[PDB]
Amino acid sequence: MQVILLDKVANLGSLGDQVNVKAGYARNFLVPQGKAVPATKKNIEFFEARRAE
Amino acid sequence: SRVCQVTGKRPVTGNNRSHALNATKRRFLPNLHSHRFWVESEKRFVTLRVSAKGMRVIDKKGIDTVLAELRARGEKY
Amino acid sequence: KLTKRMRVIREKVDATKQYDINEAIALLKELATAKFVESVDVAVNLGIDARKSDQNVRGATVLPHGTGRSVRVAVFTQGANAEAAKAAGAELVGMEDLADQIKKGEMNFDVVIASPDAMRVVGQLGQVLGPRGLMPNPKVGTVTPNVAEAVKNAKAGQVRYRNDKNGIIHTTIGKVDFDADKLKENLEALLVALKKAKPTQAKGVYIKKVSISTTMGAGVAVDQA
Amino acid sequence: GIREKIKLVSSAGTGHFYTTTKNKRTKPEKLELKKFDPVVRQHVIYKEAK
RNA sequence: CCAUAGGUUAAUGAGGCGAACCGGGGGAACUGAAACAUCUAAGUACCCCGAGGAAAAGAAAUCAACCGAGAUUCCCCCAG
RNA sequence: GUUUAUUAAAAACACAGCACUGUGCAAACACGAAAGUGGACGUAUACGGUGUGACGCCUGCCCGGUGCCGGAAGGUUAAUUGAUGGGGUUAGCGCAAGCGAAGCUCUUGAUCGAAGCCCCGGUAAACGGCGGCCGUAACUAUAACGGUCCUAAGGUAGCGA
RNA sequence: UUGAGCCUUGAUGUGUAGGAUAGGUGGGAGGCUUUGAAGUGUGGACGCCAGUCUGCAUGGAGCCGACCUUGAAAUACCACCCUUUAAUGUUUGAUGUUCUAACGUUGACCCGUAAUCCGGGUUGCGGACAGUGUCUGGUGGGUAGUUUGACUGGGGCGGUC
RNA sequence: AGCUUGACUGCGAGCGUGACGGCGCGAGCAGGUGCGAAAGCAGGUCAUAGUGAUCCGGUGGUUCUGAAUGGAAGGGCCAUC
RNA sequence: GCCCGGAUAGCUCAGUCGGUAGAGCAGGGGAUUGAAAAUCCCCGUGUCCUUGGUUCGAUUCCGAGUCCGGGCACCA
Repeated sequence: MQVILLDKVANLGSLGDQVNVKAGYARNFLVPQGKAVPATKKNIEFFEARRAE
Repeated sequence: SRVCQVTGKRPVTGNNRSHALNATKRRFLPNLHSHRFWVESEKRFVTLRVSAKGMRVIDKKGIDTVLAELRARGEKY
Repeated sequence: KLTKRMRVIREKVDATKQYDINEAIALLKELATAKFVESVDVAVNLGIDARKSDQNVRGATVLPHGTGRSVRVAVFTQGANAEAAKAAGAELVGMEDLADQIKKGEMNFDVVIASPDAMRVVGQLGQVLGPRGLMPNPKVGTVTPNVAEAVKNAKAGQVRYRNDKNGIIHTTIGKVDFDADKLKENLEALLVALKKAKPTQAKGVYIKKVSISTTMGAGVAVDQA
Repeated sequence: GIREKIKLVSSAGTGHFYTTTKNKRTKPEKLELKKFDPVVRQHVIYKEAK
């Protein structure tokens, strides 16, 4: 899946970007802890506002 | 019972169609796996015995969206 | 291994690129920095089994613009065929009874042609023409009654092609001095030839890889099609 | 057994062909005979032999 | 810590039985093929769950064929 | 001691003992679609299977076949992956024969690919095998012995109608 | 870190006559060297220690081709490649280790709860293994469904069809 | 021994033998060939055994069919495995 | 049916990235010992299964085919 990052993280750090990460790394450590979030299209625009604004 | 608590999938009966076409009743046991899901709206590890495909359905809709469908049909977690 | 004069032109060609017959003819002209008019050559890895008689690519083709070089022809005929060979344009025309004299010191030519009724005399002692690709053979189009014609095509710019016992074939198609468009017509003239000489049992892509090159130059990948 | 089974094909553009057998042992050469052809309605050459 | 799990009380409803019909989950064998495994027997016997007075199905991503018909179900032909 | 209750109570079965082998614990194994339980609320001086059957003297030869326990260069090889080639459809180009892009589709089936089997090394208190034809020891006879039959080896002790 | 394909880049070939550790087909009587060569002096290196290549450097201004031989002639130069082999890279895989956030926990502790079950939580030890589901090959009388012909001086054997 | 392919293709009145399936003989007719000067002969070999039903597929030919139309797939027919 | 390997002297077998094809067993003989044993050596009766291709040259390398050995595939 794509999903956006909230924290820094390792090889994909950017504090906010869409990277094709395996559903295993996301739904297990990333999201289930606070470092990523599923790009349900409703969040990609949500955090997008944080960028500009 | 080995039945997905989400997709509702359960052991379906079939037949072991061999080379000589010898019918033999069997079953397709779903790939269920007791996984511990975390809910941000409740702060708890809601463990649910769902199949492989049942988990992906939770990724799109959401653990909160899935549970909402459970409490609706009497499902207790 | 190579020298600057060779490492300089190597940078003018992309090893990992399959140029077109129209782009290869122009680039080839820039791959000849030698101090003499180099000749154009085109090799290709035929997808055939060189170790199978029923899969041999051999014959002759006439270039639409010749090879751009003089080809001293030497024909060996008998009877009236002697005159027809001389008036044809053959540089040297020796009789069948004087075939030994040529082996002595009169051996200066690029190609040899003979008549069917004179292959039993030239056939023997051919240990000097065979290993030099000068041994007349009805296959290469150097053995036929109409020697008058055969010689004319050779003097016009006809080139022979024969795949080695490995699966590769190379033949001249002119010089580098020739214009771009000119070379293209000549190159395609050969490409269409091999396709016509393709064996029936040939399986897989007959044309696996084609590449052109000069005398003192590197090769260039080109799409035959 | 041994004496294989062949089929003479019409040398013409037709697809007609006659069936028969031969001795591949001492007769490996390609058989060829002129027979009638119901398609072209003319005796055409018949080759092809195993 | 919050919050839940849990505990208590109250209201409502459910539980059982029952000849057939009905939907769904399970699902043979004997037998026939003059044997026999594909096949047939049969999605029948039987087991189990649920509901009604009917149940089930049901308002086209269906057929037809250039002319139309227009949800489902039932009966007679089509056709052994 | 046990056993065919009701025609066989025996040389059968069981038996302490001995041997091989499996098992490191959530054991092997067994009952079960699963859970669980038994094995055992035990821990290799334990437990399960098999074989033999107090004790005394001892328990040989043979690893080809069939199994088991290992190793291993090369060879073959499933699912899956889908390289090439061929065919159907058709925008266009052809005055017509014909060919025919993209897309779609059908078909054909390289490459990727562990076990297994074969091969090789062991195991016979594993299932079993432990025989034929000749020559010979200077009275006969027999055969200590020596070849062969290529099936692995061809009867030690003891005993023997 | 590495086994194999693939693509450039560099090595690489001891039948015999012989100036000599000749790959096969082709182009080819000249390119090469003052963008500083032969010829000597070392290191690295292949290896049948026969011989050859090369960076650096000394030096400094040459080295060659039918040659008369060889079935086949050039380290004179350049291409498409093979045999063999080495190093980057690319591609498809393989191996092992570390880590923890799933998963396992018939370790300890706490609570529900004066409870050997179970559930939640904490912690420790393992760990993307194990296990399980689907597909697949092998194995499989533990188990299940059956076949295992008929003539025939009865049947069986033999023979026959 | 010379010349060659009638061991050919579409039919065949009539007749023989079998429960049937099936098999066998057949002058002659039409088209196209070989041999001989010609009259004629040849639809394998002196004749009689040298054999394999069906179903299911493969190959070539034939627009016969082409589940909306135009094709194609498939099927059918002939030859054949 | 597909694929790999094998077929070598009378027998059992080794062998090559393309070229005088060897060993063992057996037999005759020789050497050696004073002699009989042993031991060692010499002596060979081949289209390298069959038909082609490349080559100056094929038991080799390649293609087809046959027998045999191993595995897999094998629904009229």
